[PDB]
Amino acid sequence: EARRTRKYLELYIVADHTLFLTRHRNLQHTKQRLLEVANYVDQLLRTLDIQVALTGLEVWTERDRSRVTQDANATLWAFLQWRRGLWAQRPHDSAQLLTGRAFQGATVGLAPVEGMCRAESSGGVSTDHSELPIGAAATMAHEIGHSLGLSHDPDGCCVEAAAESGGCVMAAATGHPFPRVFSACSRRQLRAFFRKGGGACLSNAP
Ligand SMILES: *[C@@H]1O[C@H](CO)[C@@H](O[C@@H]2O[C@H](CO)[C@@H](O)[C@H](O)[C@H]2NC(C)=O)[C@H](O)[C@H]1NC(C)=O
Ligand SMILES: [Ca+2]
Ligand SMILES: [Cl-]
Ligand SMILES: [Cl-]
Ligand SMILES: [Zn+2]
Repeated sequence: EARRTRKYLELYIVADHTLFLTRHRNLQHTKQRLLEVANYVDQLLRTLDIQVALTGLEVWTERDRSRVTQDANATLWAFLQWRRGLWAQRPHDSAQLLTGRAFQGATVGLAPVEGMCRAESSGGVSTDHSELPIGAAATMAHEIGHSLGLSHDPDGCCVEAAAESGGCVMAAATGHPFPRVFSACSRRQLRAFFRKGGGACLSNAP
């Protein structure tokens, strides 16, 4: 056999003010939640041969630094414009906002398609919708997938996980049991993405 070259996603994760309020204004426990969610994101992405490197953690304890509203899309781009300033001081590949608020329209997470590594769109927003950390992580990993140009899984894609096991990450539907692996279809799409020049910033080992 042969060894595949690993990829690394330098991740910066942010907890908005509402999530902080939800965690009873406990800074330590809010940070712990972000770390646990990142941990599950790492587990999921590893099935794509991508390892997570947590660049930074940030909790908006007194005020949101970017406007977070019921509008997932508005919230996303407001966060992405804020991410630019942050990137200059603390470089990272992708910034992810975890919010305690719910979005209008049944939306649970959102990110720009194929924006991985781009200064203007390499990030995403996810709601911490489940008591379980893996819930938000699955949502965040799904959006990172979209960021990497991955589409939702077609008809018979995802054989490496059944219903009770949570299925695959790029499934069109979300809910418990949550997914822990990306389908083979997703893995092929990712290798094509890299080969074609996408996600150039995931090459350096932190
Ligand atoms: C999500 O929100 C952004 C920002 O409001 C939308 O982007 C704007 O799109 C319009 C029309 O395409 C342009 O005139 C603006 O210049 C864009 N603003 C930018 C680039 O920041 C985007 O279309 C929205 N996505 C939706 C609702 O699907
Ligand atoms: Ca990098
Ligand atoms: Cl290839
Ligand atoms: Cl080629
Ligand atoms: Zn999707």
